[PDB]
Amino acid sequence: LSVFGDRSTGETIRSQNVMAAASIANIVKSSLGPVGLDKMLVDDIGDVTITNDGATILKLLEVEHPAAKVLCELADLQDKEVGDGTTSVVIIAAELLKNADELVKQKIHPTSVISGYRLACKEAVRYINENLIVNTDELGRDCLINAAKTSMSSKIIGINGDFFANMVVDAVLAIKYTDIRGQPRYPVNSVNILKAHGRSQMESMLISGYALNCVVGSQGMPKRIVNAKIACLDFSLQKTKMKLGVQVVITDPEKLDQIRQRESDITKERIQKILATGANVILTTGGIDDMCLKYFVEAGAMAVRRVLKRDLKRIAKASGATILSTLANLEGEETFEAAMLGQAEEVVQERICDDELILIKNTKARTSASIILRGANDFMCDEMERSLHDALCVVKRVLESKSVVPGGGAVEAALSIYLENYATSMGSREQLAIAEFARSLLVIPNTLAVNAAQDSTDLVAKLRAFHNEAQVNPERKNLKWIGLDLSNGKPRDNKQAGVFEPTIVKVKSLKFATEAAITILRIDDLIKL
Amino acid sequence: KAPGFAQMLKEGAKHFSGLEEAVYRNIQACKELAQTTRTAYGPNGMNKMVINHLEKLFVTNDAATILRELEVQHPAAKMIVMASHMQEQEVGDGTNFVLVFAGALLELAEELLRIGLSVSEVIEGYEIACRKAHEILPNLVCCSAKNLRDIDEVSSLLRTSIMSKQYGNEVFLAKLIAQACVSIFPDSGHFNVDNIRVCKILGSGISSSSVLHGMVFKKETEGDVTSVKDAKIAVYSCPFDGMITETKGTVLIKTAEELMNFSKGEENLMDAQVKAIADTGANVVVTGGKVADMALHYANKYNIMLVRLNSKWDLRRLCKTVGATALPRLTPPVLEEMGHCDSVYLSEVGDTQVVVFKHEKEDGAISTIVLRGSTDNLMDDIERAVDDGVNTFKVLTRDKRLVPGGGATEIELAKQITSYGETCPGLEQYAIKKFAEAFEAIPRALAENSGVKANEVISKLYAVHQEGNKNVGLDIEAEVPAVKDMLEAGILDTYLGKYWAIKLATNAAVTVLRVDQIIMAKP
Amino acid sequence: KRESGRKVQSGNINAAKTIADIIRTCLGPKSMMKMLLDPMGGIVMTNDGNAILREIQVQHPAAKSMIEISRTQDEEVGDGTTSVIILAGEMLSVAEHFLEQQMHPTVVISAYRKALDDMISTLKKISIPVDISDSDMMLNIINSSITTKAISRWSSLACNIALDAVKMVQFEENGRKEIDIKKYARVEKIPGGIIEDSCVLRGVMINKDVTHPRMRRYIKNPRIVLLDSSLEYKKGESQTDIEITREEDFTRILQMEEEYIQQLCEDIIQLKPDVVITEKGISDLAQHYLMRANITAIRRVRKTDNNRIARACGARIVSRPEELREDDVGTGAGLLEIKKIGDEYFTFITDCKDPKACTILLRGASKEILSEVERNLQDAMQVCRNVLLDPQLVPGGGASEMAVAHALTEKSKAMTGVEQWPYRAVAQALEVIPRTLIQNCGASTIRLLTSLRAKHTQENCETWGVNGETGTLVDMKELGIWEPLAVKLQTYKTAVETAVLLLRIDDIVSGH
Repeated sequence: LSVFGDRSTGETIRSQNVMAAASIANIVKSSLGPVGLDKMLVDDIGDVTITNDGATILKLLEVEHPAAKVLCELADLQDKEVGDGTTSVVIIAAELLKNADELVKQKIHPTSVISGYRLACKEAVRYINENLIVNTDELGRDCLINAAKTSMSSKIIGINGDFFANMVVDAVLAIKYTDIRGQPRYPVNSVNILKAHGRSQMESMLISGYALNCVVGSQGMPKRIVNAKIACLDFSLQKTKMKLGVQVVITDPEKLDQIRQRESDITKERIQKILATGANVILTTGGIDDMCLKYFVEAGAMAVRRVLKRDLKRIAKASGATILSTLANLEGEETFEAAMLGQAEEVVQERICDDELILIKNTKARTSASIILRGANDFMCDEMERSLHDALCVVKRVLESKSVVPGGGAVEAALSIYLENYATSMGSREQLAIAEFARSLLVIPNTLAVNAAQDSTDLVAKLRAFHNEAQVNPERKNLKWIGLDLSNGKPRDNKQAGVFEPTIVKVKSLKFATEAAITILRIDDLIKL
Repeated sequence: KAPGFAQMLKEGAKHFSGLEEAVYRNIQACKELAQTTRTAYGPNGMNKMVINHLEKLFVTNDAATILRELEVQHPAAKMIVMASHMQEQEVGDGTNFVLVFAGALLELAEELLRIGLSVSEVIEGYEIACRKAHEILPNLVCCSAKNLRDIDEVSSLLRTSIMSKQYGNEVFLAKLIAQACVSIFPDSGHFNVDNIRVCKILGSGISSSSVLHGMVFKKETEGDVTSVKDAKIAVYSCPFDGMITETKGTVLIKTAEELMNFSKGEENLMDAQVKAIADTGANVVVTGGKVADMALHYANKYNIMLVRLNSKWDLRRLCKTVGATALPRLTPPVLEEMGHCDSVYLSEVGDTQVVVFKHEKEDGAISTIVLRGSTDNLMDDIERAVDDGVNTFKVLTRDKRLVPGGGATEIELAKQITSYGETCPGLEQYAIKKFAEAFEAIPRALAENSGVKANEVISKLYAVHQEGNKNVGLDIEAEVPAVKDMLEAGILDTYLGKYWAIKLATNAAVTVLRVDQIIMAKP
Repeated sequence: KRESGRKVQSGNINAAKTIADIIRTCLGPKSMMKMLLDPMGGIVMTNDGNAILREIQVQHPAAKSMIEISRTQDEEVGDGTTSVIILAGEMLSVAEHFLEQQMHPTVVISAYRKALDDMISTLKKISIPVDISDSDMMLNIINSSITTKAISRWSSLACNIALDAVKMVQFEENGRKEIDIKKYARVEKIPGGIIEDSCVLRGVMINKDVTHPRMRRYIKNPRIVLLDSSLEYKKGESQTDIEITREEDFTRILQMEEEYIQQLCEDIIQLKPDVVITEKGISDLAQHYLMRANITAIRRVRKTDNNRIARACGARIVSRPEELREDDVGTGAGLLEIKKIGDEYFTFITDCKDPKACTILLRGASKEILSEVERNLQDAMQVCRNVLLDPQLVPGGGASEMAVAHALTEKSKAMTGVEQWPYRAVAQALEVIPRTLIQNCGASTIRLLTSLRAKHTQENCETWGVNGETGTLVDMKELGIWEPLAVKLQTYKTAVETAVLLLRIDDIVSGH
């Protein structure tokens, strides 16, 4: 046939798409898990982006091949839907194609393979749902401490993980709020982590409220407030100006005198209007005039100047104060009574090393707290802030999700035995496909073992043995839900170790990976133009 | 066109320049010799599909058979092979110790020469460490043979030598060879492997073997005589067939009756020939080739025991024990060159009749192990285990000193030598430390052949030795890379086997290091 | 196209090792030279490790990482950069345990990161404090750079310049004791004079030229003014140019141009100043008022350059000139001088105060000798920065390397596991530093390096290093080769962190 392009058919087209998807998987295979190896990304210009995150690699990975682009489009579906598990998807889909391509050489049609993989994903989601654990073990049990402890042990904080783990679990539960029909989620903006030179790391205290790195200035004001009213004004009480880009042109010398005298005078109404509202715990963003600070001394208000915008943003969300940018309501001037006033119970400025941090207590509805990392030097306080911030999201992801599942290859190892037994029940040119779907899942624990510098053949075999014994009989002597510990190089029960993942990840990753291999297996020809 | 080859003026031989490291090349020839036998080391040694010079297929793991069939042409490798041949003298084991250890000394020497250390200083360190090893090896002697001539004792210590030649069947072979060795140890100061012979017979399996006294021969007695106590044994190499006259002896026959007359004259002559055997007071006769039909009945006429030995080595085996030498003529009545024996009889063992030369009148210090196997290649490989097993106890007739095996001594001897090099100042410490790391190659060989990460074995073997737990070796197991005590398991090596192996291996390595250029010649 | 598998790590090792083999002999006072064939057939015979790699073309990305990490070292520390690449190349050159033993990089990286914490601890043990109050000790310390240079004739001059200069910038009251040589110690050259005339100006020197003669030539009490806005007619929000064709409209747009520039200048001169310093430019009409006021015209002064002025004379920054209050006056300033010193104007606003900043005056006889004095003084300022930030020195001449290596080798005896082998290999990699110092002098490397390790075993490890000039062994207490601690710790971390980086690479991938 004569055409204005090129065509290529046969079984080799399946193999070419198989080796392509297999190549893309090997680019993100060794970088699987938390001990994944970094990889270079040589751009067209010459920059080199070094990273180990599989999602960041696939976003920047540029392989001009159709089958590879299907997995790149597949990555966006998993990132938007869930935001995790993209690396396991490309690896699972690559092994299903390499195994299916072998079946096609045994005269197994792809339609029979596509049918087997669809039924295997259905039964796998059933076995997963039947072997979950709901979001529980919060208080009175230990479905957390071991989770956060294992996450922070990488840094120097791991000397005493129990002491710091309790500060995470107690605060992670403190930031709970339903807010939609019994949803409860947890905020990404989390407990503020300050620090101090408290002579040792053990001196770090857990506070039941927000901590701010500011001071009232003049000592005439009180440091122990109980008034519930909390003011929040972004308009500065100092010398106001038109704009940094607009200088008020002034010519006459006498006009400059009354501008100085009036501006000093107008604040006497602004300060009387602010003091009349009764707010004692006052916070100002754009600074406060020196004479205005003296007015809070006689009134006894706990005013603070030059408060950070973002730290103040969380205080308005805490006490519920309406953030006001200007006093003038387009014709006059007012403080907007009962608008910028919050609701609290007590505010006391405690004594902390080198910076007197103010503590707010029992706001209206904040769902936040503060921790002061009292340590030896900045190197430890800067490292513990990163460890706690990582471990904070480890427990947050578990309690936010409604159901979880044992990770570390426990799902892939359990399904390897169930689906292999389910294959013997169906038959009809689908027993081999469901069996290869079972064997393909073992790449995840086999890949995680290689990255952990251990014998993958032995650990993968040890997982399937503890999981197979669970199927033979339900006796308690047979271990159950055994995962894979990467550090010690030995299987471990993830329920005690706290290695949990969301259920939607293992469910969507098996579904999306199955749909991808189906999309490529149906390709038996290529037409170029 | 210049510049041509540098330092090439002797018959155009391949002279490696200063950049090409002529010394590094002779070492590579010795490293390749180790890899050919590094895998066959230990009980889990890998077999070698050896193709004999007669285009015969043999699967074996014995080192001496590998090198004997592998034509080693490199002279630098011949020196280490000559040490293996010298290892066979004064001991019948530790051959691969010479190949693996010497290969590690030379392989590790390259790391020193590459730094810049002189070859003459490397030799002084190995000679110092070899002298130091001989002082530490007596301190590692754990047990010693009681010399009670107990089969329970001899078989227990013999298990270590039998393994790594024929693994799995170390129980039967240890009992049989113990029964053969114990029966000669009463002959104080005369034990030798030449007495304990081996006779392979096609049979069911190795379990069907046993031990019998005297020089046993698999070929049953062809004659009809069951037993005969005659001392005079007449051995002839020429077979019983149609005679030929050494002179002219022209035989002309025309008619058919003359054919029958000459045929009768030959039978009457052969009847006189066998008559002469009995006339010389000898009721026993041996034959190399075929045996005639009429001469067979003549052997039964005078009750002369007919014997058939087709193998040449079987004939020479008798020539040096009884004295009966083979003559070129067919039945010459030469009574002077006949043999002497106390008893000759037939015996059926394992459903097979075998000729026996037992010493009933005499004290007797000779035995034979009758092996049974369904394959000739299998019995030959089991025969090699008998030599390495019997020779292990020929050494125990000397000073009885056993040391732990399984790489246990190699780590302790390395640990003791490494400490001597750390405290010894100067340049000799570099070669002394590498002499200790050469010992680590032997546990690394056992671990690699068992499917275990070798670095994990060395890490564990050094930890238990750091705590003072000597006599700890590699636990041979596929799914267990841990270690165990060699004393409790009963694994023990010979002292003289390690002494002469460390000595000959160092001399072979030093002899190769002393050489720096191979040059051709002509007479 | 791309690389994958064991070929990557072994390839990154050969690239990093190859870059280190270039500058192996560029270490020490007896450093060897290198010949760089230019594309035009020219040659440069430099012996600087930074300059060599800067001019060499590299294809492997691993080499670009080694070179780019060395440039980051030069910005922080102008010394010891050659030791980073050599150690990083030697730590990576041990490929026996990496691939031939089939160990995973995580096993190696865990050992390299364990040794780094031990190397850091050992260096602090063999350290020694310094009495920074006594400048005599800092002279012997700073002589490590002045040695083998043309400025040896005025060696003490370079120390007093760099020593006192960094002490002014050092604001210890903030706790961390930060120093900024780039900003608060701006250096400017002055033609004329000789090397002896080089000194430090206790102020801020602006290289602005004199546009008109009607300017203050000499003042005893300057009065400096500061403002960011430009002295020109107020334009619109956009950059639209004013196009006019009617003559009657010219006088209107012209009068607006003159009055606004006139009124703004009238407020600047109300305080009776001596010099108007503006961040932006100053037009011609605006300068007509400055020359009429008999004050100096200055422009194009950056933010930090103006911040130092307000600390020196006591001026105050203002957005526009109209809001100039009486506070913006440089009372207490030493003097204002715009003298043409060496065919070039220089603005001196020196005073008797130390406003956390200074300016170095590089006098000289020619531009060739000025540049020689310039680059030689910057390193002396950095050595003063490294000592004043952490007054602890460690024994040089390869002593700190051999001293640390003995600690790991003795500590590895209690290291049960497979990590002991690479842990000891890092110790043997530190020996390369005296290996190159001995190779350059010509003495036998094996004979001295062997005896050198024996001295650290028996005698104290704080001494008994190597003499690069003579080649024999010598105590660092007898020879002032003492180097700072912050340079060695950062040199040790950057070598391990760099080697850990390239070992973590297993796939060189292309894509954007």
